[PDB]
This record gives sequence, C-alpha cells and structure tokens, in this order.
Amino acid sequence: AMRQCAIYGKGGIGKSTTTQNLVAALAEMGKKVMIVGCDPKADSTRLILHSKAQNTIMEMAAEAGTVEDLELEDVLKAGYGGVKCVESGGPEPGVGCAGRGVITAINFLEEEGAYEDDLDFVFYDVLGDVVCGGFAMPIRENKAQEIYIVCSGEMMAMYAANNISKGIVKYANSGSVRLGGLICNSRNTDREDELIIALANKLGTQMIHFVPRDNVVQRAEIRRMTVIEYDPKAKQADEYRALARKVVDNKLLVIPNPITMDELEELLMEFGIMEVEDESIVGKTAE
Amino acid sequence: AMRQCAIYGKGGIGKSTTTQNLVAALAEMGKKVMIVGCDPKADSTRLILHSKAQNTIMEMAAEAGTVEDLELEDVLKAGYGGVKCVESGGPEPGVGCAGRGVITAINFLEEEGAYEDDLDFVFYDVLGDVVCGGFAMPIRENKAQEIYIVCSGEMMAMYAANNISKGIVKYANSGSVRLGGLICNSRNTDREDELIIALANKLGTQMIHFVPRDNVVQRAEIRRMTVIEYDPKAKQADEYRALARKVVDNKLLVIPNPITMDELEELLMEFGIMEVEDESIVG
Ligand SMILES: Nc1ncnc2c1ncn2[C@@H]1O[C@H](COP(=O)(O)OP(=O)(O)O)[C@@H](O)[C@H]1O
Ligand code: SF4
Ligand SMILES: [Mg+2]
Ligand SMILES: [Mg+2]
Repeated sequence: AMRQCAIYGKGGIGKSTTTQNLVAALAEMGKKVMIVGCDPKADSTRLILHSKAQNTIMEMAAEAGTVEDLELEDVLKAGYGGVKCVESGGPEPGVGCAGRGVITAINFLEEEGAYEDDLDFVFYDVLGDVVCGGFAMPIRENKAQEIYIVCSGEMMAMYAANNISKGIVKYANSGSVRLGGLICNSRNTDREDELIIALANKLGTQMIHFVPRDNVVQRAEIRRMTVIEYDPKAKQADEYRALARKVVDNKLLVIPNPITMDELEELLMEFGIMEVEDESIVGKTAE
Repeated sequence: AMRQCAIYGKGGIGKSTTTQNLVAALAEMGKKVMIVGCDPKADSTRLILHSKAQNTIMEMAAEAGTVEDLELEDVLKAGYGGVKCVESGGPEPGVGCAGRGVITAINFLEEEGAYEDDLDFVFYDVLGDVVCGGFAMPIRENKAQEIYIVCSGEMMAMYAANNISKGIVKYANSGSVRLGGLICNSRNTDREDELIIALANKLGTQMIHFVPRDNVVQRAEIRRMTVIEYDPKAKQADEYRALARKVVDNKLLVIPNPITMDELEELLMEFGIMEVEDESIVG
C-alpha cells in the first residue's frame, strides 16, 4: 500500500503550501512521505525541511554533468516527520521541456531507488498552469495514479482543473490515472463553497476538502515551516489533518469529465463572478 | 521595413489587453498591424474583433484533419483598424505542445503569404508564465525580433521577466533578438513606478511606459473593445497612444543582463514589498 499521489493546480493559489502542511498531517498521522517538487515556480519542498531553497536535480545534474554523478544522499534531504524531499527543478529557460526534466528525476529516483524503502506516499507537486506534454508526464508516464486538483473560487483555477482534466481523460482510457477530487482553497469568495461543488459534480468528482484562510498559515510560512509544526494545536491544523485522513480514506477515484466553455461560463455567471453581458459593444458615450 | 516584435510575460496582468490597446494606437496611428495570439490563457485577439473567441488554427486544422486544408479566411480575421487577427491554438490538453503549436501557425501564415500585404508590425502574443523550450520558439526560431516584457510590481511577474530574459540571452550568441523595454502595468503598488525601473536598470533596459489603472479600461473590455475605439478622448486612450509612439521609435534594443535571486529579493526588500525576512524559524 504505497500510494502515488500528485497535485496539480494553477499557481498563486496556495497549491504548494497546502500539499506540504497536508503532508505534515499525513506524517503526524503515522505514514511516510516523499514530496517530489515538480514546480519550477513554487517551493514544493520548503516548509518542511526549513531551507528557503533546495537544490534541484537539474541544477545538480547540472554542476556534476548527468544523473550519473548524482549521489542520492545530496538530492534527498531529510525533513520533518522523516518527510521526503527532492526538487525536480525547472527547465533551463528558453531552452528545454519540463517533461524531460521531471522524467529524469523519476528514472533517476527509481534508479537510485527511492521508491523502495517503506514509504506510504508519493506526492508529485505540480503546475496546472498549462496542461501540456511536459506536465502530463507523470500522468502519461503513469507514475502518478491518484490526482488531486487544487481548486478554487477563481475562473482560472476553474479553468485549469478542466484542462488538467481532459488531461486525465486522454489517458485514463489507457491506464490507472485517476482524480480523487478538487480542493477548494479559501479565497474569501462569496459562494466558493458551493461553487467548487458545482464543478466536482459537473466533472464527476467530489470536493475532498475546503481550506479556510487563517493568518496562522501566513504566520506559519513567514517562519519557514509547517503550520502543523507551528501549532499542531492550532485550529487550522485540524483543518489540514482532516483532508489528510480524507485522502487516505478516498475510495472515489474517477475518470473525470470535461465540461464545455459555455457551461463553465454559466456557473461563474450563476454563482455570480463572471458578470452578465449585453449586446452593447460600441460607441463609447457617442452611443 | 516590417518589424517582428512580440510581447511576453506572466498571465493575469492585462498583457493581452495592454497588448491590445497598443495595437490599436498603431492603427489610429496609420500603422498596419497584425497580431498573432500565441497565448492559451488569454484573449490575444478579441478586442480588435469584438468576438467572444476567435477560431484558432490548430483548432481549425483539426476539423479538416489537416491545415493544408485550412482556409486563410477562416484563419485571418480582419479587425478594427484592419488589424490582422490570428490565433495560434492551445496546446491540446495533456497531449501536445505550444512551440509545436505556434510554429504550425507561422509556417502556415508565410506559406499562404500572410507576411506580405505591406506590413508595419507583427505582434506575437506570448506567455512567459513559464518560458520553456516552446515559449521560446518565436525567439529561437528567429521570427520575433523586438521583445518587450510586460511587468508589474509583483513577485512572480518580475521573477518571470528575468527568466523570460534569460531566454533572450541564449539567443544572444544566436543573434537578432533584443529586448526593447518593459511596460509596467500598474497594480496600485506604492513604489511600482520606482521598482520596475529598478529592474530595468539592473537588467539594463528602459521601462518604456507605465500603464495606469483607469477603470475606463474595463469599461471597454466589458464591451469587447479597445479603449481607443471606446472613449478615444480618454486619459487612458492617450496613455496607450503614448506607448505606440515610444515603440515605433525605441532604438535601444538591449541584450539583457539578468540578476540573481537575492538581488531580486532585495529589490523587493528595497520597496518593502518582500520586506524583512526573519532569521528565527521555530514556534
Ligand atoms: N490555459 C490554462 N491552463 C491551465 N490553467 C490555467 C490556464 N489559464 C489560466 N489558468 C491559470 O491561471 C493563471 C494564468 O491566467 P492569468 O494569470 O489570468 O492570464 P492573463 O494574463 O491572460 O489574463 C495560471 O496560474 C494558470 O495556471
Ligand atoms: S512540452 Fe510543454 S513545457 Fe515542455 S517545452 Fe513543450 S510546451 Fe513547454
Ligand atoms: Mg503556491
Ligand atoms: Mg490579461
């Protein structure tokens, strides 16, 4: 029972933060994890291990020349709750695919054999920013089965999810890639709550959890580490833990179901967030 | 002497918009422009067309099964000012790639003689949200000369510019790719004005202009139209008009010179934004 989980989600939402704390519980619980920070953007492995920025496979492969010279012991960095930390690393810019990058990390890791051990989980942290080859990798490759879309009360977030869905679709008909559900993060939005719900439903999944916005977090980060770690007794902690059980316990893995644009348009409209439109279109006060 | 520029940057700043107001000025300004939407995220073409969404090639292609089919018309939509509007087409979700996607467009445009008809400008609607192999193409495949990053006083918007810069480099040595300036799209940040400048310098370029946040913007948007088209007699309308001015000229085409993280951090330190960092790490 070693579960191979990956998150997606656009960025700027909180994607990373969550997945970490979210692990932190998963640890407090009594399981074993290893985050595979596939985010160029975010610091998939930061709160845990406490250093602002870890070394990346690339950057290492970099300075040594090839995965060869990459001795595990350096890439792999022991964290909180014996938590697993390896940063895949972002493509040299202007030049390179993000697929190959990550892939590498995997063929590395499988090869330097990390997946072995005892571990309970494999958390691929990922960019839902744009669903392209590079990203579907762990998908396509089939290296991640259980996928959770970090969602939110936001039109992009919305949008991502959907692509990250067709994402899945293209392949589920192939292997075992499946979607646990979304995870509305709090964005103070009026009716987020329902909104995310509308999706999942529309889609074919649930909304595993919903994350309130509590200063504590912020306060947690600013400190460079988990919220768990900050004040396990803090409310939000139980906030997270929940989701942590929640996931363990998921038995709702599904072959998503992409929606139209249109449809997406309505919901936004309906729950009121993408304001109604008229056949105005002109003149500018000249009418 | 048709120029091949292209705008880049992070999604969610208005790029597509500011990009689009610009393109209009050029028009009010006599210039013959064409614009190639190569962003999956945004409204690249639109506001020239008053269309809910243009039909992308790669999207058009699919229908026939081939592009060899795809009829120019079907693909080149003529918007206000006579702005040749074309939209690349997304990276087919989960399976496929952007570069692969942009390309297709370009060949096809040349191949149908898009690039003739006496042109004054061509804008590439790019997305540096993550500049990888394939958001570089139009670079690497030297079809975009005149680069301008779109920035704004914020953490990843900047982060990216740098990166997006690093792109230009690589193709330094490759030659023919130079970064015009930046354009700060104000986010009401209290030292923005200042900040972006700071980058620019540390970077080694000029922040050509600083797009303000005049609600007269949206009011157009919401009408699927350019500020100009809208109220042309508008504080904003000039502001865009001032940008095309500075742009049909701007002769300082730098080779960038990228900064380090802390350098970066720092700036954000400097303005308070990413103010002081605590040394302690406990609870
Ligand atoms: N095409 C997309 N695919 C997946 N996620 C998307 C997409 N568009 C938006 N989302 C998310 O929204 C953000 C980018 O959109 P945004 O910042 O609004 O765009 P723009 O500059 O065109 O207005 C990213 O975090 C991205 O992941
Ligand atoms: S596969 Fe995707 S991320 Fe990689 S280079 Fe192509 S478009 Fe960019
Ligand atoms: Mg984040
Ligand atoms: Mg925009």
